[PDB]
Amino acid sequence: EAQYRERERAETEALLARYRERAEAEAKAVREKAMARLDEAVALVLKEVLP
Amino acid sequence: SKLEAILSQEVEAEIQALLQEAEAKAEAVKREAEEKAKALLQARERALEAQYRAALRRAESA
Repeated sequence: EAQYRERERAETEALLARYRERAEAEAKAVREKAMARLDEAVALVLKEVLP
Repeated sequence: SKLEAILSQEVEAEIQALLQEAEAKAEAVKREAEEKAKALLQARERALEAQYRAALRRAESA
């Protein structure tokens, strides 16, 4: 029981850390993808709002 | 005497039957205690392994 308890702690921490790192990488990646692609859509919304 | 040795042999046969029954019952007791140590070592190991697996599933879902 002590063996599987410590194995649970070690594996859960080692997997959750990679999940946090993949989350930070995915957020930074989608922001840098969206930022350079911008200013095409502002003309679309500004054309469709105005009469 | 003859019936003297017959009665002594009957006492030896009673002691022999007593010790054989003691061996048989002690073997049965240690056997069933071995199966209960066994199958309990089965049950708690499978339960703790399944707990570890369910913890991993919940962690990857989270």
